[PDB]
Amino acid sequence: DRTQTFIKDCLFTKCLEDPEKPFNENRFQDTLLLLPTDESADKQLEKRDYQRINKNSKIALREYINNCKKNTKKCLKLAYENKITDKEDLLHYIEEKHPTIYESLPQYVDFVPMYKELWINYIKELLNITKNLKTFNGSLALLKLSMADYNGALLRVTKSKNKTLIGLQGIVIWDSQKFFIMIVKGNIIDEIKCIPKKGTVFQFEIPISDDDDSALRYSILGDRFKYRSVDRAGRKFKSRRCDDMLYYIQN
Amino acid sequence: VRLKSRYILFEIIFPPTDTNVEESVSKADILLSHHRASPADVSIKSILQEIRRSLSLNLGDYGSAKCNSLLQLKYFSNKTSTGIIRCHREDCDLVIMALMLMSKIGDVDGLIVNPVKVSGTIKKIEQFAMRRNSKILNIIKCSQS
Amino acid sequence: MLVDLNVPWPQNSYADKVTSQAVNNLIKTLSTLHMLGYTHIAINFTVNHSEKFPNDVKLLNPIDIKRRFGELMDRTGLKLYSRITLIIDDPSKGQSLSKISQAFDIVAALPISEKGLTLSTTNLDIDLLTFQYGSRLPTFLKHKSICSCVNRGVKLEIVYGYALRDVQARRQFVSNVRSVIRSSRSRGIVIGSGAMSPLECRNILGVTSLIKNLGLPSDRCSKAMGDLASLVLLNGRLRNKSHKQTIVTGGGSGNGDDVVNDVQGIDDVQTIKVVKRSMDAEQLGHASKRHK
Amino acid sequence: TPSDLSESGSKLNVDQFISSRQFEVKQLQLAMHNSKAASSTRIFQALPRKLRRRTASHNVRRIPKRMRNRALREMRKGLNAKQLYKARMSIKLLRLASKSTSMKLSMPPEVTSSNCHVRQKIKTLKRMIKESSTANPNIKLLNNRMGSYDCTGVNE
Amino acid sequence: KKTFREWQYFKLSITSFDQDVDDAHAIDQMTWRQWLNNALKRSYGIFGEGVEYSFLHVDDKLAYIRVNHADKDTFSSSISTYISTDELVGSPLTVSILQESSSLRLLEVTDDDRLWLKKVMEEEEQDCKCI
Amino acid sequence: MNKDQAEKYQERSLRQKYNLLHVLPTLNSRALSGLYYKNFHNSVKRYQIMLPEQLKSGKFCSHCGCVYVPNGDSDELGGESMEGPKKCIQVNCLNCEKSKLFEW
RNA sequence: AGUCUCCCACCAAUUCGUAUGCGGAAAACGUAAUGAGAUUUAAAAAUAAUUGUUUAAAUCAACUCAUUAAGGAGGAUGCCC
RNA sequence: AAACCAUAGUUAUGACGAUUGCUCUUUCCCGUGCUGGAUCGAGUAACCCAAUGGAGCUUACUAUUCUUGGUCCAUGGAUU
Ligand SMILES: [Mg+2]
Ligand SMILES: [Zn+2]
Repeated sequence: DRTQTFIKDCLFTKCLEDPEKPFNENRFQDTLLLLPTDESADKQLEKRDYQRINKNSKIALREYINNCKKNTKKCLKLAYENKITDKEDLLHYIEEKHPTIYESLPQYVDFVPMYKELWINYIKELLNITKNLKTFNGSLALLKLSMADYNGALLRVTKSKNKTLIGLQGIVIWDSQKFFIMIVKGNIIDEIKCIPKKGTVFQFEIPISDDDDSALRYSILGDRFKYRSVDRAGRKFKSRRCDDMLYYIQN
Repeated sequence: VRLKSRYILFEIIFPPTDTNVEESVSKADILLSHHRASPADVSIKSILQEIRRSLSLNLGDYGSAKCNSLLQLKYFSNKTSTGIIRCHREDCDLVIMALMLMSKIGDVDGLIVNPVKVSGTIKKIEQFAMRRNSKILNIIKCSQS
Repeated sequence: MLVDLNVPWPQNSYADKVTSQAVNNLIKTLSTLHMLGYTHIAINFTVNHSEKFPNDVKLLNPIDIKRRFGELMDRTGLKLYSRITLIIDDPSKGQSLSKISQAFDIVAALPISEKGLTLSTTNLDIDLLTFQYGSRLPTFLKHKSICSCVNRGVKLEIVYGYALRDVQARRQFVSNVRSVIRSSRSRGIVIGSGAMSPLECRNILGVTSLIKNLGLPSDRCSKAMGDLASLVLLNGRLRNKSHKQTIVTGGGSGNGDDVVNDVQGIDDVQTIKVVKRSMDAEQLGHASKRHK
Repeated sequence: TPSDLSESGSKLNVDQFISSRQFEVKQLQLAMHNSKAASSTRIFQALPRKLRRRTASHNVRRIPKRMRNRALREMRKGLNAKQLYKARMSIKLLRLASKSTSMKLSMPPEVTSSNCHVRQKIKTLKRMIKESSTANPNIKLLNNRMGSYDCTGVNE
Repeated sequence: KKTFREWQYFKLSITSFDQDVDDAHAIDQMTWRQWLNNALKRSYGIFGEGVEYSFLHVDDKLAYIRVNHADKDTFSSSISTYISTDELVGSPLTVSILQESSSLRLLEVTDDDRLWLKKVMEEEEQDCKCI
Repeated sequence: MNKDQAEKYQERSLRQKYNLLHVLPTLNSRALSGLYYKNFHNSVKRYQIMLPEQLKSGKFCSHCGCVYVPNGDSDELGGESMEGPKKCIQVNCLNCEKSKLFEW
């Protein structure tokens, strides 16, 4: 195949100005294609039931949040007007004098002992917290915690972009996708706390009191807590930029 | 974002340094006595080495290092003594000053380097060279009378 | 805050044994760096990729930060990190980075070829991309590759400490640095000093003057040495210490105990942090109201 | 033959296509140019940007979703005035889905005009339209075949 | 209605890390000038040597050099590059730029050399603005 | 992740979810009941393991998601009324006012 | 900038003779009212183009899909009156 | 053998000087205030660059690395 190539080279030296380019940039196709370019019933029932339960639970959670947000304001204003500082006084007062408004307010005194211990036992048995601490594995424990469930957990905001969100402790009731739901207590504060996750740092401490008084210092990062696997593994991860964490080093 | 190049056109002119011989005063006579010819010992690597030596001797170390990154002689022939050197747009003035500060060749003495046209494209350089060559013939034809 | 990430170690292959004079010169240069002023220093350990890597873990890191550097840091007042540069030329089969990346903190690369450069930019999980400023560049660096790599992670490193070595090396150093700055769009640039003795060290103003003479502005130089250095340290610290940026074993209560800052507290043979109980459920939530 | 068969289709080979026909090309070039055939320069000039056009795609087209949905409606499925327009649009959509290639490519598989029985529907709806009491000699009678009448308003 | 930059001050200091050699060997004012000329000639050609500069308040490894605003970069880049070798001491010398000032307001000690320099440049600043 | 330690983690997570689905709020708060019910079911769907029909029949509510419970730990009752047939057997609750009836 | 789409000759018609929410020559084009949806879905994921992150998954906001043909006349309701 | 044609046209859009305007901070004044005036300064950015023309869509931009308008059943403080 020398002669016909030379002939088409002489053919290109008439039209084109540099005849040897189409062969080097591979612009002369040797081939050109000529072709037109070319037990089910219960399953349905349970799927409908689950969809309905989800759609109802969402509205129920929204209405519960709204009711709590209104009741905190109302009770706090009534307490400020009522010449009352202590919580044990305001609680009993609104008990005797405001029957209905008391059925909606929550009781953190019972929210602590059930949730905290049932979460601590589960995490202790999951991370294999033993009387001895010579049987640990850091990377595997980190993988487990990334896979672990954090419903009913105590978390503290230690660092945040906002200077006011830091230092808040609370037990969560539901894990959303953008906001974080907890409950905090004070002398008269019973605020349901909705805190943003974009730009905040959390931490959770596990008590260990075999013989000495020790605790594990763990922490999570909300910014990258949204793209984690849930309850299992085997998900393709992507390096994002690892650049929007300047607030961590700044302060 | 985009590599900006700038070519410089330079010419070698030999002044008639001879006080024992009287000269004719006109346009084409001095044009011919200044554009006589270049010597045989003339090349591209011999002019590039000379200009590199001159640049390193006049500017210095960093002054030669910054210009010697894209310092090349693209087209030059000894028949007419016109050459086109490629350089950057940042160090173009330094290359022009080095061409001005060119003292002499290692074997040939008494010559001047004249920068004529500088631009960022070779097509306009060739067009200006053709225009200058056409203009040169006019005074020659007029003086041959 | 000033960070120097390219302090070379007097050793290239594991067959070498470092004498006391070299570690004493390193002690002297660390004291010199602390005298004028510095905040973070990460020493480098260069090794080649082709030869076999020892099948050990407790023998892969010949730095011993705790024994000698831990003995001098209480008098010095700064922290040290271990870094390794993988000089890769051809895609050989010897590749066990899953151990070296976990044993070390920061992993960099020094490619010589184009295929090695492409594979290290795409597939190799590294932190910094260093070029041989002593030798010539492999080929013409493109813009899109460097920009996509900066957006994806790994940035380029400029070593101004090499220009103090020889006389003919400065020309190639400048010719490489200008091309790197032009092709990287002046975004992912981290500057380091590759000096083996305290005789070739400079002040921050000298570095600023040299870089601004090279072509990069001074404010961008300060920005890249202040925040881009801390971020590239945090990346290499969190990708190893923590998981893939989901759970961190370090808890910052105030402003001094950070995963990159707190180095003596966080255990390294494991990843636990034994701290006394400071968070119970009976304390008031509001930190302004919570008083001890 | 310069072309070949394949499992996919019928392909053409350029090599033999021009190698077999060389003397014909030489005769054509000598018939076009007589004095410049022996020379070797650039004869043909570049295309002016004004005459230059752009390249389209190799697909046919993409149908809108509304027309496709209405075609699906009609295919799967005294009269009031709106039921006249409904039947007219129904026959129009059937004719479209019959002729249109984009609509056919947007139609669902296992659906053809024979199974949908387009012809009987067309006949029934045309019977409805002819029952719709058309007044043709009230519309007007024109002069030619292509629509061209006079729009002249006297004192208005 | 603006200000013309006459020159810029540069706080230099020879910093060699050997006290055993520093206390033994002495450094005078001609050494500084010789080192500057050698640095200029080794890093640059005549371009670097033609830099205008004087000496003010020479001390033990402390000196104040005024350099024009036009070649401040050329000065500060050659200062941070060169390292003395076999000039006057067997131990190499290098200079570290302490700070820079463009308004004569700088703080070292309670001496009056700065004061008489300021006197001269006061009677010259008013003179240059008036003329 | 090792398979032997992954199986154990699976059973532990299932146990923890079912335990949190019990004590105070999943009984009282219908919102949290539905939420933790949805979470447990999304967790058992990801493992693709069949669930026991014996409990799946009368497991929870379909309107809110509370345990169907009539009247060591005194707690709240889930179902307030459970009539006879009266035409056909049905069950009602307190958390909401809907009732679910099954035919013999 | 981008491997996205389309116009840049006509065709009383084998030539998308398409009166189909509105504008538009076309657009793998802009926007408006209502209802619903989340690998348990019409379809996005943890067995044509583009984007480092790449819709949502308390409420809002954002994406996708499913309906509403142009003009004139009569009755009822609501507002200034 | 040409159809050769751009109020940029084939990867050219260079070198500095001067003036006005904008952001915050430094101070003064009348009458709190004013698209108020006057100095002492800094900044005028980032994304990126045409190669025949127009429209639609998507994707990169604006942290002491110029700006502007509005919203938020986001939190932080104060009054009712
Ligand atoms: Mg382009
Ligand atoms: Zn219910």
